[PDB]
Amino acid sequence: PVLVLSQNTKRESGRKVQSGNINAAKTIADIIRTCLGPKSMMKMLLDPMGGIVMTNDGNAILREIQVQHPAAKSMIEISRTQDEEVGDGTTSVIILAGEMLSVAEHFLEQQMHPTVVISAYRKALDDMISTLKKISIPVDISDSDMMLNIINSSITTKAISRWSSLACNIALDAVKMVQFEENGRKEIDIKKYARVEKIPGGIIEDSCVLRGVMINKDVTHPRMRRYIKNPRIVLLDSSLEYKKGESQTDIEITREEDFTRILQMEEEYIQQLCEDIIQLKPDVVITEKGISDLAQHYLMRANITAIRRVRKTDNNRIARACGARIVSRPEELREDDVGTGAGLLEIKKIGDEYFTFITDCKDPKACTILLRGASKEILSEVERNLQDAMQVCRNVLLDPQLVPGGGASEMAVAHALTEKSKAMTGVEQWPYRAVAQALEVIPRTLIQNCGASTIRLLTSLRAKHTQENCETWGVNGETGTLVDMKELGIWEPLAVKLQTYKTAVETAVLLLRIDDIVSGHKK
Amino acid sequence: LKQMQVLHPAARMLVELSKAQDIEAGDGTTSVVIIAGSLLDSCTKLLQKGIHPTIISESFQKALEKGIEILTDMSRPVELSDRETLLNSATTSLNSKVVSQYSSLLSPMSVNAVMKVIDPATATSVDLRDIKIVKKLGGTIDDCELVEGLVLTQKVSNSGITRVEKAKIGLIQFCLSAPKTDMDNQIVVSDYAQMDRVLREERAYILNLVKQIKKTGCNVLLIQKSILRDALSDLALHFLNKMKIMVIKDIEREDIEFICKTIGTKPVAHIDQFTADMLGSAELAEEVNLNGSGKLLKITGCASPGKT
Amino acid sequence: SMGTLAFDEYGRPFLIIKDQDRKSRLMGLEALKSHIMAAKAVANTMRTSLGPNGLDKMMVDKDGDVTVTNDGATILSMMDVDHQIAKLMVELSKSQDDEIGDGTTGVVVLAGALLEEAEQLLDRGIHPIRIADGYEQAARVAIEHLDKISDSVLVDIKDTEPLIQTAKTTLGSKVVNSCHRQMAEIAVNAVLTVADMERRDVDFELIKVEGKVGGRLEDTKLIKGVIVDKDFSHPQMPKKVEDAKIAILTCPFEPPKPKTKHKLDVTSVEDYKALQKYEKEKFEEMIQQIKETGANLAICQWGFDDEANHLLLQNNLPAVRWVGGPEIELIAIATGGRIVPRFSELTAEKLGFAGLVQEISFGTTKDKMLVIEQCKNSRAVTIFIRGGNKMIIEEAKRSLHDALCVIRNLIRDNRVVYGGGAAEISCALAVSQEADKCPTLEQYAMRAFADALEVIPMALSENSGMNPIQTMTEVRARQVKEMNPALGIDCLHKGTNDMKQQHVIETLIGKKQQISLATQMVRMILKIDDIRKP
Amino acid sequence: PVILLKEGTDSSQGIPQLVSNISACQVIAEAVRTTLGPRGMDKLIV
Amino acid sequence: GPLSVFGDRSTGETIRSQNVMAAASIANIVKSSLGPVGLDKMLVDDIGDVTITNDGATILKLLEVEHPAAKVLCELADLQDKEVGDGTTSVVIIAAELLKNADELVKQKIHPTSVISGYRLACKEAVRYINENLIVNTDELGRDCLINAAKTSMSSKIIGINGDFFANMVVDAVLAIKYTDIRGQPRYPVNSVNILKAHGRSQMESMLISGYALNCVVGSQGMPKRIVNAKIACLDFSLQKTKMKLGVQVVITDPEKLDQIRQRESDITKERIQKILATGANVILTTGGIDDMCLKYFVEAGAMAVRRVLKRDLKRIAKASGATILSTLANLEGEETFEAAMLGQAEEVVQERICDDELILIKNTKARTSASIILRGANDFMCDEMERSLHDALCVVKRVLESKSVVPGGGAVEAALSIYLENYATSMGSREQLAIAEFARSLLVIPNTLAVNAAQDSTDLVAKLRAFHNEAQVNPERKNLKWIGLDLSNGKPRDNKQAGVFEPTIVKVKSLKFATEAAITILRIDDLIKLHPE
Ligand SMILES: Nc1ncnc2c1ncn2[C@@H]1O[C@H](COP(=O)(O)OP(=O)(O)O)[C@@H](O)[C@H]1O
Ligand SMILES: Nc1ncnc2c1ncn2[C@@H]1O[C@H](COP(=O)(O)OP(=O)(O)O)[C@@H](O)[C@H]1O
Ligand SMILES: Nc1ncnc2c1ncn2[C@@H]1O[C@H](COP(=O)(O)OP(=O)(O)O)[C@@H](O)[C@H]1O
Ligand SMILES: [Mg+2]
Ligand SMILES: [Mg+2]
Ligand SMILES: [Mg+2]
Ligand SMILES: [Mg+2]
Repeated sequence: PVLVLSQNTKRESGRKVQSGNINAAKTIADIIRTCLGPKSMMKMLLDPMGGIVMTNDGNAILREIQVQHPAAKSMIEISRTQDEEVGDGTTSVIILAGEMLSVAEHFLEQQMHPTVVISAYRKALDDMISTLKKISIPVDISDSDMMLNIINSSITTKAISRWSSLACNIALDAVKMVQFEENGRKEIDIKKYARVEKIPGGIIEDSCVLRGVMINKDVTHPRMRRYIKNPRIVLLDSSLEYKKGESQTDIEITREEDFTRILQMEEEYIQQLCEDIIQLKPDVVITEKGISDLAQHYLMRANITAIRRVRKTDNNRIARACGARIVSRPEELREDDVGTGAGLLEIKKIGDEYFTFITDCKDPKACTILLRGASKEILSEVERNLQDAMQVCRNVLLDPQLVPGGGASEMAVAHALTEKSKAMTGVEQWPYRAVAQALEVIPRTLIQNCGASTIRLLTSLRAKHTQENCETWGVNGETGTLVDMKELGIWEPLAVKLQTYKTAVETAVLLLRIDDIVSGHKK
Repeated sequence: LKQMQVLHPAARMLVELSKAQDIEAGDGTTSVVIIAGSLLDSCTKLLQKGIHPTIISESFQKALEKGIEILTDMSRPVELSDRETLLNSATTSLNSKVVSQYSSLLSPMSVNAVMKVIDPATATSVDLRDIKIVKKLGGTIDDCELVEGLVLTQKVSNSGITRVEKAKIGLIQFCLSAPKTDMDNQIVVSDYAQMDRVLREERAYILNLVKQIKKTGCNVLLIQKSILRDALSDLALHFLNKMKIMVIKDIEREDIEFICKTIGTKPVAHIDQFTADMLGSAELAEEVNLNGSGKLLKITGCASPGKT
Repeated sequence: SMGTLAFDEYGRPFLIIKDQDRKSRLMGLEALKSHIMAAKAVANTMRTSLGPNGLDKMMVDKDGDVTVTNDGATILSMMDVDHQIAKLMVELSKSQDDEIGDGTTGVVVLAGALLEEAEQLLDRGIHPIRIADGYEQAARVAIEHLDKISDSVLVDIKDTEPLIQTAKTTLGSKVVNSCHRQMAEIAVNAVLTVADMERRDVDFELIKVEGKVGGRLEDTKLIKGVIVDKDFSHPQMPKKVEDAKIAILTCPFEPPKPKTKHKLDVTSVEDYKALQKYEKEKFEEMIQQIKETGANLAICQWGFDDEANHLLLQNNLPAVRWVGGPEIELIAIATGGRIVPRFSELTAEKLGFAGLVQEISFGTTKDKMLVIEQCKNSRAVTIFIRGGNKMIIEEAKRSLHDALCVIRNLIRDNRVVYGGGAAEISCALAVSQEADKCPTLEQYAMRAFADALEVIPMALSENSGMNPIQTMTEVRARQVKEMNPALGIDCLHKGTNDMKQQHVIETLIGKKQQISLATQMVRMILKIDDIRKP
Repeated sequence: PVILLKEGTDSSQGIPQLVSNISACQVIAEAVRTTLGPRGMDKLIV
Repeated sequence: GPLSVFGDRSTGETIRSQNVMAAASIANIVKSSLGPVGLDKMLVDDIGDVTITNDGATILKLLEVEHPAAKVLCELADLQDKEVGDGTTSVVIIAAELLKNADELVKQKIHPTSVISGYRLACKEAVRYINENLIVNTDELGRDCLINAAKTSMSSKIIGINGDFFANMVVDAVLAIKYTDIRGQPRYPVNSVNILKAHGRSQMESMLISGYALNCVVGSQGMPKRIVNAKIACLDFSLQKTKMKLGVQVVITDPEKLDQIRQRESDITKERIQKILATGANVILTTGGIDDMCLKYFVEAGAMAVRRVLKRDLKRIAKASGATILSTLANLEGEETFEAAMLGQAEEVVQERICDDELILIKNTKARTSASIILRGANDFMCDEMERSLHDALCVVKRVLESKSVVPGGGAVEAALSIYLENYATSMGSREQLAIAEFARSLLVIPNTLAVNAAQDSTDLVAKLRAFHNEAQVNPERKNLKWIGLDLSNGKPRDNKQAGVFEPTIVKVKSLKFATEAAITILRIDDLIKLHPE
């Protein structure tokens, strides 16, 4: 056999490849098309680990499904991108990208070149950005009511919508506490310092955000207190045990007293560490590494409560919450490194497990959202929805501009692009106007998932958006009627919708540039 | 013939024949095989006529002696001063190869190299190990070059010192690292002070070494390759760089005689014998880049460029 | 060696020929050299079976039967060849045997030699068609030189010594040279008895070559008449009949029977008795008709039954039954009788005459044969071959076939060239001279043709133990010096090199056919430059 | 879910298909080229 | 047969056609990715790993090629990418077309040596003609020349329409990393611009960092993440609890020493860190690790420590900020110190959150200007293709700034060379003449491919181009027509020097030289022996 490329190297090319990519993308779109809006339905995904994921989140769904077509791979990747960047719009992006590729299929069948289509798409994207920024409105982020409405307009499309007020307040409190500035750098890190702990049982209405943190831990010794009302807290990265040296420290004994002297020396070392700790007069000591029983003895003699092996992330949150500074050498321990600011340390039994609360903090720059509910799956969905809520709150606090929902923004932008296209005289006017009408898919899908007549409602809406001050008009995903968003209250973050449009248009551009698939070749 | 894994015994013998021709002359390895094959193909019909292989062999020996006589009579003497004759011989040898459009470039180089590595008045042969060939991808065959100095593929260890003018070069067959006896050696610590003392005395040992190196005027340092011991510790590299000395380690124990023959260096195996008379003076030592296709260390110019 | 090796400049399947991956192909000079290698192998196999001192080959068939022979055509027919050029060489030998009946080994050796010389010419770069054309030129020169140096022999029935010498030359190389002159004499007498001198035709169907294990090779003889592998129908009939008046019949001595579908209906005791009497009277009438014609012997082709057999015995009419059509025809031709299809048509003029009809035994065997001989002017004849084993009997049969074919070729054209390689040496000399006078590039091809013609004398010398080159050069030099194209190889070491004196004689048509066939097949082989096969 | 044609349908389309047709024709020609003319040769097929 | 090699053997036109077929396969893979209208390819690595690309070198690296004559062209694309950074597709296409036409000549029985001589002559004269007639000085053209060269390189990439902005970024970056060294020659060391990828915001949102961008983060969450008057310490050693080396053992025989020895194991590193921090270092980058014990010292000092930084990133930050990478805190006095002169400086060092990750930005370094680029797209596929395209653009701008000559694009150079060489072939021999004509004709595969990809009438367009260039070469008053090439958005020739379609001369020159070398190497093959593996 005289081949040039290895067998298993299969090469497709041309309009078959183009149509295949577009069909794979629009299939990814049809998978989650119904998961958009307030009247969506849940999907039960089965993990390879025997798990279950009951969700409405586009990125959760697409991340749990597996594909082999590279266009579908790219669509799943852009859903991941939207989730990582803004944490919302994970299904709006998929649907818009699918519709853009769908409308590009026309021009590709009609002998237009993909580069022409792409240049038109990029023109349209810039003009979309312009139109969104013109129709956006500002926000007074000090207005907790405005912020709660922003968060409700984002979680109404999720399961927690029944506990909307609770979840909104939880997310707002968590983000406002995680807001932190040091050396002129503002930081809302709701991934390291807003923690969600799901404890099955109880009821969701008792879920709360703590003014402090919570870990699943107990005292090292039951003689230690489990309730302290003004704890001075010390955090350590070092083991309070006697460990070996880094070198070959081998000893050689010939005298009798030397063995006992060595063991007593170990004990004295632990005593000296514990005294270096006691000198700061703490109430609680929390370690990422072990704590020997002799160290426990000395701390208890000092009336200190110890928690043995905490995670680095939990320790960092305890630091931010109680105002402490993690240390690694109790000899280097300072009052500035001691943690004052926690208002109560409690260690209580939730079910048959012991949980440590460091709550009642003042100015805690970290938090723990304690979720309670029927099951790990329900609580996983509540946690994902709360991630959405907190990420939306964060996007707003960073860029306080808002845009109207219910497809109002899509219709306003489509109208503006159609109006700008009348000055266009080249051949790109057609793909340009096509992406403009391809933005209409969001209200179309909303109407479909509400169960109303897309033709009639979308026609009335496209007509409403030809009037002057009607860029706020959209549709209810709950009744199937056109309303003013100024009256309904569904306002999305400009950052979210910008990222959505950009990701959609660029995904379309990528899949349009793609041709001539090749496969088989092994790295 | 060596690359096609011939299996018949006679064909193997022809392979060995071509190798022997490559040894004795290095040119004619195809003509010799063709001549052998043809003589045997004629022996075929001779055998058929009914002549004995011994008679064929003796008559072939006769024809060989007469043919050597004939070729010598045809021949004309040559003076090694006849550079045009040498150029024409080289061009003829190259006409058969893919590099024949480049003969105008590679024949004068093939004549210069040999005329640079032999005493033309006394030489009766040539050792082509005096001619080093360095294959580097990139460029074209029109970029082949004849370097009178030294070329190395080993990389320079210093950052910032790539070029050296008026270069004094030293070969180091000893290791610039913490002392290590050839016997089992340990350093037993029993007090905390001995630890600080150990680190400090190691620093001082290395610094004394690099200072004895600097004191000679050496600015280029070729370190032999050393398994069983670190030939160039990071401390030594730090000190050499601070002292502005280019360092090329991992030199191979087979390139040593070549490097010495080239740049007049003398290999030093004990720091006590590392002096100025054991160095080599080169007008330049540079790490040259080849259009992003790699790097080469070129030691060009030499006060003792010895037949290499 | 592959039909198609691309699979496409775009990665898509390239299927042009069916099973192209399992198929092979050889093109060009390598195909030519493969052909030459195969032909040289065949020719070097055959050259040791050439001449008086040539040795035989022992062929074993699919079912394990053994055949010892020196005949090149029989060897190459029994040979299980797979190579197509070797198949062409088998066809070449078969063609020489068909046209001539001798030379079947010379043709193969000569063709192999021509291809072996073409090998060097192709190495020097000559076009194979130019080689073939030079071979045609040299072959024409050699054929005319044979016509030039040929001699003529008398093909009369008075002095048969030249024909006996020709047949002895033919049989010198065969195992039957122990009875050299006896075999030659009987081949000559056979063809001259059965040969149309005016027509110049010899029908070999009139020569029955029969072999029977037993006896000695010296017992082989020519019967001027017929021999049959049958006996008299009744064991009490006499085993000898002298001055036999023979009735040859193709009617079974049985009650008549229509060929058409017939049903004879018996409807009464009178009908049954009439049928009975009809059968009786039919048998009696058959025997009475044969007797009234005057015959002393009957020979039927279709066997008969108990009543007819006993009536023949009672009426003193020895009879043979179940005689085959061909031997019935030969018996008619030999005895001068006419074949009769029914008894009513039998007359004293349609009878044949044989002065002796005898049943012959073969020792402790139970096998009997019938000899019919002493006819007046038998235009048919039989060669009865005896010997100690079926292998030497079959070899004797084919050797005598060679001798008969040679006498046939003399009757067709009496011109004779002298053998022992002398004709080949003379033709090589003539071709060399004309190549010297030829100024075109075919000079080389003609020199090659001469060097190939010189392979037959070399092969004879080698098989005779002489040094090929030495012997051939001395006899060539003698031929050019003293003009005598009858100077050749003393294979039998009679001292003289003169083949005209040793009476080593070939047929001019034989040598000419050798040269022509070898050249034509070498041409068709050099014209091939591409082989395809699964 | 359901394919238009029967599984195993091989469709070659476009400029590559045309160039491949031309190349196959070149092969067929090569198979007979050397038989042309007074200096032409014969082919042996089995 | 006769040759007993244990392998397959191709010989003659068979292997020549095979070599050309392989080269054609490789070129047909990439032809569709040539020019502003070329399109990208997916490549799946047998596991679902996806790669989008238009870069021919990338494509041929990712492919698994089996034929050696095709491996040659893959290596050709790799070599073009190493020595130039652009032209990796054009060089392969041209090499394959030269191979095609040269094999056509060899089929017509022009000797391959003659084809090779003619190709070498045509390559030399094409290089000379370019250097003499088709170059424009970037000094005569200004900075818009660099912008146009970058935009020309970016056409055919996924940063095409955004070229208006990406070209500004590339030019600013290359001018930022411009540095002059000893010999006073200006050097533009690309690969010192850092390129980071972060899916997220649109392409237009990609950032040019005046300074440096590090794919690293601080070592401890208690450390600050912004520092303004950054004093930077670049260390090539690890900051960990000190362990005695291999040839040093602690053997205690007095228990009273164990405590002090164990404490020294940490106090050594503590002392080194205190020495570093005493000079004012608030930012400490390390190629090695930093134990938690040490990170706590940095935290308490209010410093920013970074561990496991890459050696090349550290070298660049040091060169850019004015720092000295230290492998050890050791001076020529046998002590351990850290001088404030070994520090570097920067107007800011921050940990910035890009998408869902974080990196470090070192902004406004003194003692040199540096440049980093954070590419922002929709997913990793886009980001990788943008990285490759940006590397191409950076290499192109580097070549334009090093050699101040550019040539027009759109097949202008190839059309001019086709005309000039088909006129020049008339002077050199008769068969080398045909070889030079075929070289000229081969050069036209570039505008042909551009038009084919643009879906335009390649025949008409290239004929118009050649007509323009012939008018330019025969009428001295219209020499400005040299600058005419294809406008692939309209299917009409155009003055590409005024349109801004520029290529560095080195691109075309090296393309021609390398393609010629590859064609000669492949054409020199007349046999192939493929040994059966063991
Ligand atoms: N009450 C509502 N009526 C109509 N549309 C709504 C309502 N609430 C949200 N939407 C719209 O639904 C979309 C969000 O749906 P969702 O399922 O959260 O998808 P994603 O967040 O992945 O885009 C936005 O267009 C938003 O404006
Ligand atoms: N007595 C003889 N002396 C010399 N040569 C002979 C003699 N008998 C036969 N030959 C030669 O041997 C050759 C081969 O003859 P033979 O083997 O009988 O049949 P074929 O010609 O088929 O091989 C003839 O060319 C003839 O010249
Ligand atoms: N704007 C343009 N108009 C016409 N031709 C162009 C333009 N930009 C680039 N080209 C041509 O595209 C060809 C190849 O470009 P590309 O495939 O991107 O890079 P390369 O082939 O050099 O790897 C070059 O011949 C170039 O002249
Ligand atoms: Mg949402
Ligand atoms: Mg030679
Ligand atoms: Mg005979
Ligand atoms: Mg390019």
